[PDB]
Amino acid sequence: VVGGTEAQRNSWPSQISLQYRSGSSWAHTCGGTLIRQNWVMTAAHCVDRELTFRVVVGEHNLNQNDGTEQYVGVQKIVVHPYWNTDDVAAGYDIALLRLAQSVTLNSYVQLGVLPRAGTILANNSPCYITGWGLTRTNGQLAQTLQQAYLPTVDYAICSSSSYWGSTVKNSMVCAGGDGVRSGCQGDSGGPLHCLVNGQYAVHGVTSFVSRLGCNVTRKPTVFTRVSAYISWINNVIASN
Ligand code: NA
Repeated sequence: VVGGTEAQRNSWPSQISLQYRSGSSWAHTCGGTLIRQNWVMTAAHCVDRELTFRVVVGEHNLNQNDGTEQYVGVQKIVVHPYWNTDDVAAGYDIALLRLAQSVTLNSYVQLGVLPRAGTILANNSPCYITGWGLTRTNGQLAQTLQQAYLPTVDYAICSSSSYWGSTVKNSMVCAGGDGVRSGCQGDSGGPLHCLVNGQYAVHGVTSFVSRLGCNVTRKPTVFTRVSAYISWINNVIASN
């Protein structure tokens, strides 16, 4: 997250860190949202590589013991069957991860609330992106979980020629684009939390930023629209 602030430890208890095994270590690669005690929602592109993945729930500082983490292996990966890694602009950038164990819920570990199917936010709706991604274009991962205020940019604006044009689809949510605050590499797969009738819900799964940079004016961060995928999500969990 570029232009973020450090999240309070218990603000976003559904955020997870998706990590891969790297030598004798683990490396953060993406975010995710805990949606059942044994299921995480992330971006399909995050699991393109044939790596050993683990999820960390209750994570705050990637580099320090928080005293709240639970570490769990990924047992099964179900990518949207329409995802094409050579075509992120087509959409379908969503995957579900079945965890090897069910995690224990507490003020640091909670299920993310998903929107009702078909919900579309009004332009300029209040949302926060969260994650440990780069804090500058071509920078480094954050140590502590970051949040940035990124209001939505509706489809009609976001798909206009000076924004993303044809690249954005109605199956996506755009947010931000102010040239200061944005998602960045390593935030992919995590949540966009939007405040609706008093409750935050996870409306987005972070998908992409511009090839030119993370915080680029009129290139808002682009997210998979969760409310387009409720039936898919429910079908995968029920059949797995
Ligand atoms: Na930690």
